[PDB]
Amino acid sequence: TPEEKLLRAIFGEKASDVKDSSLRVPNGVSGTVIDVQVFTRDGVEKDKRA
Amino acid sequence: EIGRTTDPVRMYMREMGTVELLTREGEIDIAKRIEDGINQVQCSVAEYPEAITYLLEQYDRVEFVDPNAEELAREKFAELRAQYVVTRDTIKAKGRSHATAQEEILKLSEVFKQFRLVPKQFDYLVNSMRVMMDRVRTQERLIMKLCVEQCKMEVHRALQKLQQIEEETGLTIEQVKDINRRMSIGEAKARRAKKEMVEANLRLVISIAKKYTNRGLQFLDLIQEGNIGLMKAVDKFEYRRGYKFSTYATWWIRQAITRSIADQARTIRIPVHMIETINKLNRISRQMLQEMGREPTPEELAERMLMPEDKIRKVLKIAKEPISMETPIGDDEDSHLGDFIEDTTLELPLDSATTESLRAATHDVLAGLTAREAKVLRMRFGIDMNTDYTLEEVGKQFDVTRERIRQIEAKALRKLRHPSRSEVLRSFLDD
Repeated sequence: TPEEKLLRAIFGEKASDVKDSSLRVPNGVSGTVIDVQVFTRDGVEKDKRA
Repeated sequence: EIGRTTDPVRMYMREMGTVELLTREGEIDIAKRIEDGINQVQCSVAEYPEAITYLLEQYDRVEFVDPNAEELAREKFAELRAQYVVTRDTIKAKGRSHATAQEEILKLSEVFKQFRLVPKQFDYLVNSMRVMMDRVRTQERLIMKLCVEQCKMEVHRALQKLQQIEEETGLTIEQVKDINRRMSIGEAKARRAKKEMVEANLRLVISIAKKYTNRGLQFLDLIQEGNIGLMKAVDKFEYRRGYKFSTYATWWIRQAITRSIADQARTIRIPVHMIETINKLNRISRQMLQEMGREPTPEELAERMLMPEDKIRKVLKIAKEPISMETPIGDDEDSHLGDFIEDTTLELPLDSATTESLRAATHDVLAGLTAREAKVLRMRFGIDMNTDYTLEEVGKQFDVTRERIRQIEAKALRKLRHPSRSEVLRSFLDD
């Protein structure tokens, strides 16, 4: 809506086109991470971690 | 005896059981009678000359290859045109329905029958008769009613319209009625003939259908679609070929059933070709699974189908069918999948309040700015007003100069960038 146009024009926010869908700890839970496991599809390249 | 068997399948089978099969002789008998009816209607159509005129004119207007005569079309129709034209003169020669003119008409029809006509033109010709028949009947039912009820054998007053109808038609009413009723009789014979084969072969339809019934649409839908196919096949069958009827009919029945099961039976309608590809995929997977003794990886499957890997992957993901909103997800049949699904369209009361606050704050900050600067910024971004007016419109309204508006905006940005004024707007920083 127009007011964000005005705001970005004032402050020059690029406003990139991508969301934040990360995994986070459920509220209240508090612990230690003991291991991590990664499963990749056959065609996809493997990351450094994997 | 009917035990109120409400099952529609039982009613269908009970109704179809009465008609008994007959083979190798009837099919020839009924086919002969169908062809006889069609020949009768074609002959009687050829009898009517104005239909021939109209068809020839329509041919001339428009302007299809390989006619079954027991620039090819134009040169073959040139002599037919000449014959028809020279036959018109003989009809004018000393006899309206003279035996010689009738013989010429007969030979013209004999030559004409040797050609092939597109069925749509044949229907057009039939309706060209139906329209005038209905017109003449409608304009005269009132005169017949009046002569029957009042005269019992005005008269000359009503005779004017009857004479006008003859003048418009330009032909004897009696022959028109003869040809029309002959149309009706021939068509009736043809129709009543085809019913017999159709009612005879319903069992064939049943067998072919039940071969496909394994959990598709439903039994009766398959049966009815097959019956459509059977009607088509009865239309297309020729005994002259000398083959058994079933051999021909089965292809049309399978085609109809399979085409319907492709079109319907899915909520999201996959086109036909994709259905064929998925069926190939499944037929290959079974055989390849039993050969290797396990499930085939998509790469090996792609190798066998001679298709690129991505295509196979796309088909695999497209294949799946939607899941019912009432599936019981809880072990106890109390909670259903439907209660578990969230609405996405709604916004949050938090964000609504935030938007309202933002609008108020922007209005407060803008009000503190210079009047012309404030109205310019409103006019440019469409703030508070229904639409945003472009640079040219603002220039022609306030001050023609284009670059002056650019300088106004530059100064407004400079002012609102001053840290004093912007303090509250920073709170809308993360967004």
